[PDB]
Amino acid sequence: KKDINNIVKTLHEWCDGCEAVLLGIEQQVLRANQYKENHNRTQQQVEAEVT
Amino acid sequence: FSFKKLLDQCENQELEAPGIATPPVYGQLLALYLLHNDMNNARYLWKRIPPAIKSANSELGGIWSVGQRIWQRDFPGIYTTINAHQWSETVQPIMEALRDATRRRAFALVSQAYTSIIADDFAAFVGLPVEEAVKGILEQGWQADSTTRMVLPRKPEQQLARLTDYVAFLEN
Amino acid sequence: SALEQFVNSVRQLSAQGQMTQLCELIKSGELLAKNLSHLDTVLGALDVQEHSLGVLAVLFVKFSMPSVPDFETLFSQVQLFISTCNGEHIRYATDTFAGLCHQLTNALVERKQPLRGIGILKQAIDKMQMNTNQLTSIHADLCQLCLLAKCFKPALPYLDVDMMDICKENGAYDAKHFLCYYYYGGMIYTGLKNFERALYFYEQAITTPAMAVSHIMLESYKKYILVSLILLGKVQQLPKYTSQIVGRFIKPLSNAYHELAQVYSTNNPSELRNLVNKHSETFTRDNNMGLVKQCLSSLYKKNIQRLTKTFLTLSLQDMASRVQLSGPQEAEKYVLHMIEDGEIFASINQKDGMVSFHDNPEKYNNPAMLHNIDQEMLKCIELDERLKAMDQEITVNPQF
Amino acid sequence: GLISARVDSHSKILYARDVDQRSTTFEKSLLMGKEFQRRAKAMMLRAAVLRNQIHVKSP
Amino acid sequence: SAIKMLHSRVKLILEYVKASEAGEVPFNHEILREAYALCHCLPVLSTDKFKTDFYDQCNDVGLMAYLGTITKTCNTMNQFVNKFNVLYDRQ
Amino acid sequence: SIDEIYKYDKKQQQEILAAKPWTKDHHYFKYCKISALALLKMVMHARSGGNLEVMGLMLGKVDGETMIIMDSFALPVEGTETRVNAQAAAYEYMAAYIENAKQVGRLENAIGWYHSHPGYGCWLSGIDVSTQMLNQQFQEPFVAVVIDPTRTISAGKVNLGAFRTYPKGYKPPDEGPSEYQTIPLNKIEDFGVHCKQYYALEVSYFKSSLDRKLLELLWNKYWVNTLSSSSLLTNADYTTGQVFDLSEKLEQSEAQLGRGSFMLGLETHDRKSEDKLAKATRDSCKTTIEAIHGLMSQVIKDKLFNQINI
Ligand SMILES: [Zn+2]
Repeated sequence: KKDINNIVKTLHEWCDGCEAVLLGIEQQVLRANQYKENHNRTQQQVEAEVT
Repeated sequence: FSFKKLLDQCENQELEAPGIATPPVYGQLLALYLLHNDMNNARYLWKRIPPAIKSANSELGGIWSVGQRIWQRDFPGIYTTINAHQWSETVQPIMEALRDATRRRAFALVSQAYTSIIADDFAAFVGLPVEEAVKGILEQGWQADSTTRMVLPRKPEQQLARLTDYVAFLEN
Repeated sequence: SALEQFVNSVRQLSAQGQMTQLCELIKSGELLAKNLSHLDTVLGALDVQEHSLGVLAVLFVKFSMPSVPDFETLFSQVQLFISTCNGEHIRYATDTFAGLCHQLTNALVERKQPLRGIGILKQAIDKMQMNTNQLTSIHADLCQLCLLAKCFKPALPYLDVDMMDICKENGAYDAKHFLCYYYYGGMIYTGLKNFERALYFYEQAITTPAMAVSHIMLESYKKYILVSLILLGKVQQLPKYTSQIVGRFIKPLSNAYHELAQVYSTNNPSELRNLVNKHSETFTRDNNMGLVKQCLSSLYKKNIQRLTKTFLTLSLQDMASRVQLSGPQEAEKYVLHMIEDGEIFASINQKDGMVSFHDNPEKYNNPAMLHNIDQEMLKCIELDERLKAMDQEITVNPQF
Repeated sequence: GLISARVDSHSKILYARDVDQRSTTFEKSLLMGKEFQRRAKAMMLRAAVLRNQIHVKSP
Repeated sequence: SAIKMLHSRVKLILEYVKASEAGEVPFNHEILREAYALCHCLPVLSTDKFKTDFYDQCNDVGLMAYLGTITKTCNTMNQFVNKFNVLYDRQ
Repeated sequence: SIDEIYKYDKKQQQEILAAKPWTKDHHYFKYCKISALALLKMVMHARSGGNLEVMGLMLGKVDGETMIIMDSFALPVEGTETRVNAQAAAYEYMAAYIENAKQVGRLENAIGWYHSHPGYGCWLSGIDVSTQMLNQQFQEPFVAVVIDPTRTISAGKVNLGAFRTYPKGYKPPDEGPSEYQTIPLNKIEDFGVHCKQYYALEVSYFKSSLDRKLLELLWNKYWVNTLSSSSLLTNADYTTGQVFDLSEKLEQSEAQLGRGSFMLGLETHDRKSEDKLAKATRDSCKTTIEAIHGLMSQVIKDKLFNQINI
């Protein structure tokens, strides 16, 4: 019988679990990419220097 | 913490008094060391403290006797050096603290070091007697052993950070 | 009394042009009368800035009453400069400042209190040394002092850091600063019993370029190979880029530890004590007695570690023959050590006093061990990063 | 000899040790890691002693 | 594939259970039994042994990966040393 | 317009095709406007090619100062990286294709050479440097379009270089990239023989707004796949060979860093220069990054599958 409250409450929770852990990896990647940007950035800077 | 806090304070005491500090400063340093079970730096201090001003702290005399014991660690004699003087504010309020530290310490000794333990062992270790020992094995969940005294002390993103650091290293 | 009007000139250099020879001229006679105090009276141009070292060295110009109560008063007074305006420009007159600090060390080790200079002056030291508790001149001084007042913890901030970018700064430094300071470190992590750290210290000091002989080097040899045998399981091998003159000079001098490693191989307590009486001089020489008990500790190390992987559990009286357990009951205190001194995967089978080897610490099967690996990672990553930076810098070299 | 084995000499029996791949690998791994790290600072300080141009003059 | 497929699917499912509450859709037992078993088994695969061996994975992987990174570390070490040899090492 | 560059002005394109600016300066072509067909089957047919080297005709055009790769990809063939002018033999592809491509309004004509060195690149080796040089004296505008499949596997970026090689008589001026790359024993010597005879084109990419929306919507249901890599399972004992190769990859460095020859340099043959340590460097980087692949894959799958929430 009428479970709607619990079930409806519930979908997001599971989603949250994946969302949180997956996000953590995501940001770690993001920051890593940011490092990529600085690394490539500095690489480009040296490129500019060579001319 | 009170152990570490008081010991650092007594350190500053010795540092700023002169290597000539207060004899109760000395006994407090040494008692705090033994609270931390210090045996070598305590011996530095003993080889770094004025022995005249040491004996000025006869409480420190007993404290260095106790440090000798903790250097040897025959237990009833350790507490007898303990139970020679019991001086509040330089000795005894951390005398109790150190007998309790020894309680947990020789407690793990019983548990982990002793597969089986003689109740006389921890009866010496902090003074907790053999019937106290039965109570303790029963309270922490440790098997008693009668007729032998071989009582049984019962032994009781983040990863994406490291991985993106792998990458950032290779992808420097 | 022409030692008065230097305040105006220093104001004409402090907050002005050069301060280096401003601080290292006092010219002035260099051995003066009360005017030294009068230079101490009127030499501080603006404040207790860089030039107040001038006032300090002028007070040194006497060297009469060196560590008299000024040994604390001027001490804090020096700390005044060391605190007020020691400045990152500690090194206008680098070597002069260094030797002056050594003069402080001279007077104090001489007289009264080798206790409290550490933080009182490491203010300006770090105003000189940058990152890794980096050895400028006064570090030999400081470890000297804490060796007098045997409290080595306060320099353990400086000690435990295996310093790099060491602030020799090409002046205000001597090779004996390294020598003294790192034999200090070896001594301390001997007493501290981080013997492998001293092994590192003395192996570096010996493989460091050298031509002479020294009980600096001889005792580096000493505590190093003590680590190799007393600490370590048995004889350390010859390092890679060792100095020539050792084999030239000090290696033939090394009969002490020739017989050391020999008798260590021998496992003879009698010849142990014989070599002990042999080098009882070095036993006594620097409060370093008990080296024989150290070698005996290494003996029991050899015996035990031997029996470790070979057995699971043994009779202590039988192993009283094996390790020299002195009967199972002295072996009882020994097993005490085993579970005690971080010595065995085993517990007190006190029913039979049995001691079962396990060696079951980790498969890194706890993530905290994984983070052990992680800090391994931290070290090696920043290590490679500085390798790249320095590789750059050799590229930064002016080529051709 | 070939002894990949153990003996509780209290037991009076031999007990062939199983050849560890995983944690023996861990052993050697962090062993060489510590060796490399010691030598890391070591070579840093050797680069120092060579750049600092320090040699123990005989006299 | 499963992940983001059912990601959009279950975003739909959140809107969709809001509808089955109500929406159109009336109160819905399809949602009830079906998504009940689904979500209230979740987070499924969150078991122990299982994640124990997951960390065993992680140990071996981080091990060998940092092994290679150590190799690269001592690599750049030798790089610097060779530039040294070029400019500095006179042997 | 976003579609302004997708406009294949066969008029304009074939105009600059017959323009011959390279015969005036062989460094005119600085850009390489590409449509992602290059990436398309270049990528998945170097990867689907296993390790079998390939060759042929690229679709494309020219715009301003720009070579344009409308197409590049692989064969199910071999022999490239060692064939005497390999690429030619696949041009029969758009010996037909482009022709009746014009029947749909693909009035383009043939422009280049599709290819792939599955596992170790897309380029022209020693004998294919005979290929590359001969053909750029044969076929200019000609390019050494260079991207490595397994490098783009363990790298996460498309190192695309349109390498108009410097024809015989024309040396690298100010701008000769000459992308040095770790070559097998077969062609490293001839790369040293010809490593500085080519420059790269400024390889840009052109598309439509529908293209961006399609890739975003791709991700918008591929993220589920993202948390199912599911990367460790793919190379179970692969890495063993990798490891057993990688240390030998490291012994690569050993191979070129082992030697007793004192003297002044490499002073006998190119070694050269202390050596192959850079080879093992790229080796360690790629292999630890594929470990990163496996671990992030399985671990983040745990992060989402095993436990997120109820
Ligand atoms: Zn060819």
